[PDB]
Amino acid sequence: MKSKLPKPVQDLIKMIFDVESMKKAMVEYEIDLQKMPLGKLSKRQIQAAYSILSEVQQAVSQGSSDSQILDLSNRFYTLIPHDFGMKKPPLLNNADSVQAKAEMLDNLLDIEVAYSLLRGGSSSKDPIDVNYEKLKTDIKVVDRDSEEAEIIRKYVKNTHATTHNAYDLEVIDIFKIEREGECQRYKPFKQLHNRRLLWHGSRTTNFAGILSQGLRIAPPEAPVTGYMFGKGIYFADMVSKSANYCHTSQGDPIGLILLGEVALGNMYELKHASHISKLPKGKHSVKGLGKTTPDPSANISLDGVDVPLGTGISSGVNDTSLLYNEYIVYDIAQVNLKYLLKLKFNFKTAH
Ligand SMILES: Oc1nc(-c2ccc(C(F)(F)F)cc2)nc2c1CSCC2
Repeated sequence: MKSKLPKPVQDLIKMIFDVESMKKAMVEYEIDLQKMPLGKLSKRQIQAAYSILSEVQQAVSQGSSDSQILDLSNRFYTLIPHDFGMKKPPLLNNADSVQAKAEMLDNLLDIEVAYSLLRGGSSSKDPIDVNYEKLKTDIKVVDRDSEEAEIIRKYVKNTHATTHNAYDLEVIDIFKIEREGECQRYKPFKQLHNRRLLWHGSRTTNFAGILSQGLRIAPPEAPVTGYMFGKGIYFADMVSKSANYCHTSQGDPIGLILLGEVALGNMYELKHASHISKLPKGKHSVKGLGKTTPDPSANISLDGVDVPLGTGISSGVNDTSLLYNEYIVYDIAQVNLKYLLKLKFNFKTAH
């Protein structure tokens, strides 16, 4: 039965559930699709690989022998078979190598979730309607000329800096999203002070799982050292910072970005990386202090939530490894997803 969903909603389902995009990502990661096809991927496979990366991180830091490190590296590549052609598999003997593999396993996890979702379940109704229902998310189109659309376009326009200006962002569609059960889950944290409407950028191959299971934290098996501020949910107050996580190109210039209401409370303000396991007593989030911050005078309050749509101005900071701020929560319930944007990247050089 022909779908009654708006074309921009239909086209979003087609995007996030594309199997060719999924396989394209695995190939980019240099995974052997003969030994490890899409359907062979398991949660237990990725969790076991995470455990080996933590074993590697421990081995390196506890002064293990090169043979022990190589054996561990070989175990990883046995579990997630890669195809390097003439090249040899990169030795997982340093922290950078494990951060690369942790990032990959993060992205593979959502690909497993998308494909398992897509292949699972049940006829006589459009497969787009079937797949919209699987997301357990109400996806509404926000009108181009609405007040909220004007606020979101101002947020994108003003929070787009010159350092990242190797592209221009063009907002194609704005979706008002609400995941089944997320409001009730967030209610205890709706109480907390310092709630902000922040950005979360991710690969398009990650949004089926993001809409289905929400924004998650890396599992306990994952190395805490494989993430800058530990295993939490990362956000940005400047669209350009998050837009760099959209993994777009000349070939595919369309990305997906999120606007989430994040209950931050007391922020553990830091200038340099910290591998947070447990947050300090009295703190509810981390604020990675950046050199540039949106103008605090220009802050707006859409639905009681602070929208830091201020134009990029310099902050006090001074001794920091961050150009732009970042916010991190360590409870998946501290996030309430509000909007999903479909962005066009108009790539061009600028000096
Ligand atoms: O907006 C952002 N998104 C992500 C982000 C992208 C992909 C993934 C995943 F590993 F693929 F699940 C996780 C987090 N990270 C950051 C920011 C803005 S603050 C800097 C870090």
